[PDB]
Amino acid sequence: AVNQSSSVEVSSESYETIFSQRIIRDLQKELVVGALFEELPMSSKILTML
Amino acid sequence: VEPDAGKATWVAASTYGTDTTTGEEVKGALKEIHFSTYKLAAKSFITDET
Repeated sequence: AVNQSSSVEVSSESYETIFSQRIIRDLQKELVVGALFEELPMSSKILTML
Repeated sequence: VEPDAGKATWVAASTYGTDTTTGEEVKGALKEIHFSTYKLAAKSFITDET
């Protein structure tokens, strides 16, 4: 509500409250496989070796 | 010895004007304690013949 109680007479409509422009989140996950093993760079579609 | 303090209520917020319904802020009762004191005593005597 915002119409209750009138202090003392004059009151305003809904949506008169300032808020905070930013975005946040409580958690993410755990992540580890993307920074463990080495990368092997390869130009071609496939590679062979003996 | 003062009383304990204190259980205070929360204002429901649909009214205004003081108008505030605070349960009465009762000042309890100031109290004391009587420190009673007793007497202890003893006697003894002797004789010339002992």
